[PDB]
Amino acid sequence: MNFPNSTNLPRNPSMADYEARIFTFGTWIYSVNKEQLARAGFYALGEGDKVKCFHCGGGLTDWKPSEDPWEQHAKWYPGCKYLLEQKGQEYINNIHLTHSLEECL
Ligand SMILES: C[C@@H]1CN(CC(=O)N2CC(C)(C)c3ncc(Cc4ccc(F)cc4)cc32)[C@@H](CN2CCOC[C@H]2C)C[NH2+]1
Ligand code: NA
Ligand SMILES: [Zn+2]
Repeated sequence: MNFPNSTNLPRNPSMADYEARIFTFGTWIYSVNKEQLARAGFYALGEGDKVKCFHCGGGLTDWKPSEDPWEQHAKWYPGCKYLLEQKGQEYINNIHLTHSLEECL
């Protein structure tokens, strides 16, 4: 187990570009859209639907069609500086509140 990168510097600069990320997927059979994933800073590992964020290093799996890449990114890797850059702290807050509230019900 590795800690999430919370610095302003990407953990995997090889995957810093959208096109670089998109190449990793190949033919992608999974319920969640590869371009959507690549935009949320994810690249494929080639092991089921395992993705890793290029910046935080944060890893996700088992994508249900209801699950959103940016939402999941914020859920599991709230300290990601890439996430904060693209989405903003107001978005991130909303998502946390929504998830933390989802539990109540
Ligand atoms: C998209 C969504 C993700 N979600 C959480 C998830 O995928 N997380 C949460 C956690 C941070 C605990 C975690 N740690 C390891 C892996 C594995 C991994 C993947 C990529 C990789 F590069 C290296 C390792 C995944 C993972 C799914 C539900 N998860 C499925 C897994 O078991 C925990 C459960 C709650 C539902 N779908
Ligand atoms: Na592939
Ligand atoms: Zn990240």
